[PDB]
Amino acid sequence: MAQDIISTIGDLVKWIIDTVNKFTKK
Repeated sequence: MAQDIISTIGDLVKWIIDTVNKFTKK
């Protein structure tokens, strides 16, 4: 799961931005 594990961390990095971006969606 080298790829997946490495993909998971970055996924979270992007997901974090997606969260902040959607945080001030209102």
